[PDB]
Amino acid sequence: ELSEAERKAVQAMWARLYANSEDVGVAILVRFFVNFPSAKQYFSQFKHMEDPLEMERSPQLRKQASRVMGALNTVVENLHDPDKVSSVLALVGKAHALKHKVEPVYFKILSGVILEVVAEEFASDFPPETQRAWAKLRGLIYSHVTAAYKEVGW
Amino acid sequence: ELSEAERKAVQAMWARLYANSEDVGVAILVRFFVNFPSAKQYFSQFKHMEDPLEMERSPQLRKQASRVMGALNTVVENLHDPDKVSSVLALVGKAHALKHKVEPVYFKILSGVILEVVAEEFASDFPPETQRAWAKLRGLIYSHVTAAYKEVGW
Ligand code: HEM
Ligand code: HEM
Ligand SMILES: [C-]#N
Ligand SMILES: [C-]#N
Repeated sequence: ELSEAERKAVQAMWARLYANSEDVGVAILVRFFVNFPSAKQYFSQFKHMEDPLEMERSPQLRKQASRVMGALNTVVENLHDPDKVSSVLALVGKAHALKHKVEPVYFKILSGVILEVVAEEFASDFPPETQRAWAKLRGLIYSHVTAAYKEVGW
Repeated sequence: ELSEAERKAVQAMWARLYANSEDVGVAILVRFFVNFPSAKQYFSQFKHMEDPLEMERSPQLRKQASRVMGALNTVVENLHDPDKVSSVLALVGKAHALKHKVEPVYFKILSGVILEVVAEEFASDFPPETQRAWAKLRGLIYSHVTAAYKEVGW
């Protein structure tokens, strides 16, 4: 869990990010699929795409970006309610294990990608205090998602 | 395995990286450790470094960077001799499996990082025919390292 200052520093960041949630989610997923093509495999929509400029344009990927961003949104907006953050990531985890059958490690890879993009987008307003704050939310998603994978028996 | 055209493409690309192997290896390791803090954990000598400027400047992180580029150069310089590269990568696999006790997925994460660092530094000499070529070398490396981990029973 986080403080009130770390929570506020993360939400202020996410405030800007989510202003153009579509164009940010897309930069994230395109980099995820370019730098880790093994991640595409899980996606019947994208598994046959190699051109990154083709991914930027594709409507289904934009539909997928929104979907991730929006779920992340519910987490960031509820960091004050640890019963809410728990319950949301429980659901994301379980569904990714049971329906999507995704190897839990990719959540770690995706996280790092989210850091790289955020670090480029917001270089001039990403001080040490905010980096650590963001590292704390990363660890939070990861250990809640992995407990769901454990709970379901992976 | 790569064709004669794909081999030369990788080599012409690698000749540019390796012209300043220290600087490039350092750039790679630093991003690796920042976006994947859990990779740091493995290194007794770096697990407590947090400031990226502090890393660039440390002689020991420089030395480790020259060790990676050093080994990679031997793979790349020998891409005509597949028994040769098969041997080097298996040696690298078994060492990291048995002596360093590094989990094998970290090799995929590092390559991903190598691709993003190369894209940033050498955009001008990284056209789609080379992107495509480099991606095959990556798949070679990984499956020869996966095989090394399996041969040893991980
Ligand atoms: C921050 C972490 C993540 C969040 C919040 C997230 C969110 C979502 C949401 C909300 C959906 C749609 C609802 C559903 O069917 O479950 C979805 C679908 C999906 N997710 Fe994720 N996701 C995350 C990470 C990942 C990762 C790392 C992968 C593996 C590459 C992945 C693979 C998939 C797949 C294959 C689908 C189905 C897409 C389809 O309908 O074809 N997710 N995700
Ligand atoms: C194919 C890419 C890689 C190459 C060419 C490479 C090369 C090397 C070399 C030459 C050494 C020193 C000699 C030795 O003991 O083998 C070394 C040490 C080491 N490597 Fe790697 N490595 C690679 C990937 C990785 C990855 C992905 C990790 C994950 C964290 C890793 C972790 C380590 C550790 C913990 C050591 C020992 C550190 C020490 O000297 O105290 N390596 N590597
Ligand atoms: C991922 N969606
Ligand atoms: C790895 N050094």
